[PDB]
Amino acid sequence: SESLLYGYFLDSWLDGTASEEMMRVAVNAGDLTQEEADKIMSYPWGAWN
Amino acid sequence: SESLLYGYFLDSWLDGTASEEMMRVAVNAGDLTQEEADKIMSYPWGAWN
Amino acid sequence: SESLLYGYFLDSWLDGTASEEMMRVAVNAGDLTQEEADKIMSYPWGAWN
Amino acid sequence: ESLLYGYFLDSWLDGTASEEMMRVAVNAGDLTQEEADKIMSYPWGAWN
Amino acid sequence: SESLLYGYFLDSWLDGTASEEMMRVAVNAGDLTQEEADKIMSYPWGAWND
Amino acid sequence: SESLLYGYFLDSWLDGTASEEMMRVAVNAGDLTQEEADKIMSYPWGAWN
Repeated sequence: SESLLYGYFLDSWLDGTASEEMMRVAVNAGDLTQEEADKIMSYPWGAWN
Repeated sequence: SESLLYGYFLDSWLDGTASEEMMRVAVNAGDLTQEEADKIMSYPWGAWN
Repeated sequence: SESLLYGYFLDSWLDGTASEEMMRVAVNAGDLTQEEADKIMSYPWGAWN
Repeated sequence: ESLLYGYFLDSWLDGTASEEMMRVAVNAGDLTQEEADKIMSYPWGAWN
Repeated sequence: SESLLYGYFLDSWLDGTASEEMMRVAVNAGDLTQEEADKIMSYPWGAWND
Repeated sequence: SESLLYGYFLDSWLDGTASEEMMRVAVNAGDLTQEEADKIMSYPWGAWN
């Protein structure tokens, strides 16, 4: 049920490599659900940068 | 059985990148249970350094 | 389900290491389906940089 | 075998983990005492 | 199904660390099938060196 | 089909970090079988250099 790349995209958001645009591209591609993208974006951007 | 990101968050607690505030964000997102966050926080913060 | 190297090739595209010619080689090798190569290339190349 | 066996073995081999840390891991339930003793049978910091 | 170290050896070929010498060792050891070694070698050797 | 740490020890042998001694300690601990240790040692040590 959880997307295979959830951890991958969460980590990219945490290190500030992924932008809001790239999270939307992932949702469009079906690599994340909108709910997962929203969950990831609730974390602080680049907190592990 | 344990959350997929348990090891991921334990490692960031041990390396001193994750704070208690980050642990709260992870629990709120549903990426850790409160019990797992409490377990992680029983380890010495920044021990690896 | 998904090809084992989907994440591996997506990451290489995102970090700008993989080119469209490399994606063709991966499809030819059978390590990606054409659908997965098309999905990866829809992401914007090099976006991690 | 505990999920973090490999993770703690690696930390012992690169010399980041101490015996005190291995005890904290066992107390947390992330390693069994048997696994902690197995890890400690390896040379500490060998990877260096 | 797929050998566990397929991705590992493909990455070593792309980064130029592996040559057919390594591919032969892995096949002999049973860490790769000949078909997988052949698939890996169809990629450009050392393409991801940098 | 094989020990969980097979790949981990093979990579350490190929990286040149692991020695023959280390491989025998892994067999002793039961983290590698003697067959796996022998298989790993058939590879060129430190090849990734």
